Amino acid sequence: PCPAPCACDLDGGADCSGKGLVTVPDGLSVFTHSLDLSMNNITKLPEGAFKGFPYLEELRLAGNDLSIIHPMALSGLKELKVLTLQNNQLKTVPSESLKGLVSLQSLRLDANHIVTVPEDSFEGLVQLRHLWLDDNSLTEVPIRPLSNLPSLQALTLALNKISHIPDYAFSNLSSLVVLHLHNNKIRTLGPHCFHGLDNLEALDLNYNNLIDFPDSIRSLPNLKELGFHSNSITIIPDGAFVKNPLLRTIHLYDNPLSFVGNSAFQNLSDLHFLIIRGASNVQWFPNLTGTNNLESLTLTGTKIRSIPIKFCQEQKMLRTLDLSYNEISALVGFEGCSSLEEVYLQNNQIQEVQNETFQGLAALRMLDLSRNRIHTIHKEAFVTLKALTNLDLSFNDLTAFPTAGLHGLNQLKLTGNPNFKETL
Amino acid sequence: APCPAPCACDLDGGADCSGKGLVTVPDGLSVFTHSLDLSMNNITKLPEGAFKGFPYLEELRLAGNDLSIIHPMALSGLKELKVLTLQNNQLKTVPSESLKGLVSLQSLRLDANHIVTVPEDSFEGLVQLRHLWLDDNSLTEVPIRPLSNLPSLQALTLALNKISHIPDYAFSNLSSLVVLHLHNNKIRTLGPHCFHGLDNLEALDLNYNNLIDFPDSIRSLPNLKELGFHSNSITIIPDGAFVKNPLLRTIHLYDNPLSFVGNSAFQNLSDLHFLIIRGASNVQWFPNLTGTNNLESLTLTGTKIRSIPIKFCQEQKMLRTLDLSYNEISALVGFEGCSSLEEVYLQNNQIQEVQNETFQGLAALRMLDLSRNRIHTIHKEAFVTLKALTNLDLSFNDLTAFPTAGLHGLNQLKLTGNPNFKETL
Ligand SMILES: *[C@@H]1O[C@H](CO)[C@@H](O)[C@H](O)[C@H]1NC(C)=O
Ligand SMILES: *[C@@H]1O[C@H](CO)[C@@H](O)[C@H](O)[C@H]1NC(C)=O
Repeated sequence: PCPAPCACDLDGGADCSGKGLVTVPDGLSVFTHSLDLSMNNITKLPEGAFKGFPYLEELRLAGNDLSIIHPMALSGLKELKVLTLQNNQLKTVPSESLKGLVSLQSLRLDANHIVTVPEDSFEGLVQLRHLWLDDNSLTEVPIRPLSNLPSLQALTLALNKISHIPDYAFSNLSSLVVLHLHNNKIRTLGPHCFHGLDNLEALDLNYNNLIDFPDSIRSLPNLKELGFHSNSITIIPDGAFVKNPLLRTIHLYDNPLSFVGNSAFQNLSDLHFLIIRGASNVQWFPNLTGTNNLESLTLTGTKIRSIPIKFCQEQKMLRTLDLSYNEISALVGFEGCSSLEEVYLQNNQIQEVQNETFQGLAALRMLDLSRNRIHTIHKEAFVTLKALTNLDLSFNDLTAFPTAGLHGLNQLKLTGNPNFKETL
Repeated sequence: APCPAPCACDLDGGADCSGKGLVTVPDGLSVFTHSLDLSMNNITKLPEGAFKGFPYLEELRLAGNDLSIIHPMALSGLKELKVLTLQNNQLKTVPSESLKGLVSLQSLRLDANHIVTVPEDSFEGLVQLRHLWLDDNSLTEVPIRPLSNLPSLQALTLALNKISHIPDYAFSNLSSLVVLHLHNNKIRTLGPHCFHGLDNLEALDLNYNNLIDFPDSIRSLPNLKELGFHSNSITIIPDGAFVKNPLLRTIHLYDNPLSFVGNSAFQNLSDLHFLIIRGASNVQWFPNLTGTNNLESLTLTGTKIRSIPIKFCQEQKMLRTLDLSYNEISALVGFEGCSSLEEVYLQNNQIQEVQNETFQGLAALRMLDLSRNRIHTIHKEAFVTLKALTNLDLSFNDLTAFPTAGLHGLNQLKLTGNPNFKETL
């Protein structure tokens, strides 16, 4: 049942993987469930080389030298649910060969040289779920080929050369939950580029060339997760997220944000993770109601001097807080947000700290106060903080080191303080 | 496609009718249904040919109904059906007549039911059958004759039943069987030839049984890879125990009242990577591991063993985790030879000191537990050389002072319960 080079398993899978083979091995069982041809030298495929396998559900050609594929090279697989073509030499989408894989739920064309997509690509695949186009030479989003995929739940166009996303490019994919555009060249988004996708919960625009805020996302009522980081965006309007009330996670960092509406982050009750970094010119804080449910907050690279009392009355969910690398000169009491396990205050201008500031925080393992100006610390401040394995006081102006308990902590960094008494 | 009201139908012909409290098969279900999930409904019984109008039905899930008995003609339609799950029902007996003609069936779940009896014609034609779940039932014997009807079976669970005796040649006709689960039975006796015929068997589970003797029957198992006999009554592991199973990789013996282990018992296994022995109260000596050099995890606990053989770390270069806790060990031979060690558990022994060279050289070693010993002295520089050490447990020993060298980068260093004089001051 199993020809020499391959190996055949319990469930009817046959691994010809990594055999240095130029052609489909002959002698394989016709009851083969799965076939793995990955990592071989197969340069080309002949007519119907898979026709003798009627039951074959999964076909892995990943990582071969395959350049072109005869239109009929797969005919006999109407039961095929998954086809992995990744890491091969394809300069184009094998449109004709994909005619009549009518059962196909997974198509990986990612990591090829693909420049062009023939207009009729993916015409019959009505069952397709996952389409991987990424890591290719794609110059534009293939509107026609994607109009044939009403079942698609997930798509990656990432790591291509795309510069612009036309209006209604995704218009026919209503089942789509996940759209990945990251690491393209995109400079321009049509106002209607995202129209039609009312099920999309996840959008990746990261590592692109964007400049305006992408208000196209107003077409996305189901949006949960949004990345726009590493772009050129200069402005986050108030009204930015108004039409996306379900957002849990926003990644905005690595943009030259010169401006952020104070209220841009208002009224997001599902928002658990908010990351803002390296916004150089942005001078100030968020309004942040009705967002009380925030889990992790990162705000760094700015001018803010301080934080409101309401902050820890209203956020009872907050676990990690990264305020580092700001201009902050002062600190409110943190007792309120009881869920705090991590607080990073380092590289600010803060001068002093009191007792109750860190009072009643049970779960806090990590506190980084390092690289500040702090000239003194009250003796009873850290008495209350357990779980604490890491306290970084290093690189301040302080002349005397507090306790306790600093006893039993795994790390206490006191380095770089001008401690006059110890020098003696 | 015509999906009826309780159901949710997909694009491939699946129909999920589960959890809607149905007492009979829904009408209006497509004739092209490939998969039908009827699980978690209230169906008590089902009539003849209920599935007759599903010519293409591949999978049928009846699990989690009240199902009591079934009309011998209820499954008549289905020659395409490859998977059938009846588990979690009231079946008092294996429905042998209902299963006649299911010629495509690869998976049969009769598990989690009340079955007392398996008729002799049971599974008569299922020559495509792969997985058979008879576990969690009332069976008092292994169904020899039904099982002879299953030349293709790769996996069998008789587990969680009342079987007390396995006669010779019981499994004799399953020559495709790779996996045999007998765990949680009452088995006190195994006929010498009870495993004859299973030459493809890679895994045997005898755990949680009544065995007084080592199971010499495994001599029928040339391809055995994994063997559990844990939680039995075996007091002794004989010489040549595994001499017919040279391919063994994993053996689990723990929770047996072992007083003695043969000198050649664990010898000559070149494929053995995992050996677990725990709670052998009267074993006084480290087993002889001559010829077994490829050990990866070794666990030897609960014994009177007072020392470790000098040859040990000379021979095991693959050893990664070593659990020696809960013995009588009073002195440590050098672990230096065991170069792959990432984890060492010595807690709850008699140990007194650790010297400079005990642990010297183990560059991969993250976890060291020396707690609950007698240790009064640790050479300074003893944990020098351990670049990977993240966990050091020195607690509940006699140390008056502690070494600091090599000890700063640790995520966890536990000193509790030692008598440190300087720090009481
Ligand atoms: C271990 O077994 C070998 C081979 O039987 C033998 O040479 C050696 O003495 C044994 N070690 C003991 C009995 O401690
Ligand atoms: C202990 O062993 C280390 C590593 O081999 C060595 O550098 C050190 O000098 C030894 N110390 C003593 C006192 O033998």
